[PDB]
Amino acid sequence: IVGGYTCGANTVPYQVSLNSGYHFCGGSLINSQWVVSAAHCYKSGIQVRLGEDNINVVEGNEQFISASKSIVHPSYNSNTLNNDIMLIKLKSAASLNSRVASISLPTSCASAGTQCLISGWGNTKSSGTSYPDVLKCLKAPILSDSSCKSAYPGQITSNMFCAGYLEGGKDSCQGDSGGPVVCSGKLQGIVSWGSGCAQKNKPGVYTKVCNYVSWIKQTIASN
Ligand SMILES: *C(=O)c1ccc(NC(=N)N)cc1
Ligand SMILES: [Ca+2]
Repeated sequence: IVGGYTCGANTVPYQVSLNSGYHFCGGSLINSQWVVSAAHCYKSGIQVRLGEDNINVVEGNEQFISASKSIVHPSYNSNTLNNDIMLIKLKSAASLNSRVASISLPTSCASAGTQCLISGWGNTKSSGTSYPDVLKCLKAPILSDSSCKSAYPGQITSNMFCAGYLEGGKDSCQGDSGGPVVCSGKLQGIVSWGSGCAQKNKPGVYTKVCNYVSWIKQTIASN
């Protein structure tokens, strides 16, 4: 997160850390056994870490559950990042509590101007490298499709939306990818890509979650 604030331990209970010997992407707990993340976070050997604040210290409240399968969306395209969505099945169910909870899927897409919360343990530096220990947060509005497109001509599909600030100085960045964009309580976006981090006129681009509700439900119901 570039330009965000420390969230406060356990205040974003659906936030997960994808780990393979170090934190590499986030995700969101959408139920006791399934996490949604980005298809580009895919790798084998993933341990899902729930209930984390400081990712370098065991402080209590943590649940380390391995991934039992990851399902990249079948039309995910790595050159464009269209369909940049993946579902992870946990090997056992998580203990949901006040520090580990799931986030609702949307029933409709969010409109421009909606304010959302992006969270992640990604880089905090726009020009440079600085990973945080604790979770960072950033409030950011969904931008109009007009503006999203005029910033990334020819690269925005109908499965993406831009959110953030055109001025620069506030955006998601490397290591935030996979994590959530929550709006009025629902999961509307997945941290997917952008040009640089926090650069003016180059907002963050997000997987459009509402277009995937039926796929998720169907996929989960048969796995
Ligand atoms: C994911 O790690 C990721 C997503 C988005 C960006 N760029 C911007 N938000 N500008 C970087 C890395
Ligand atoms: Ca920890």
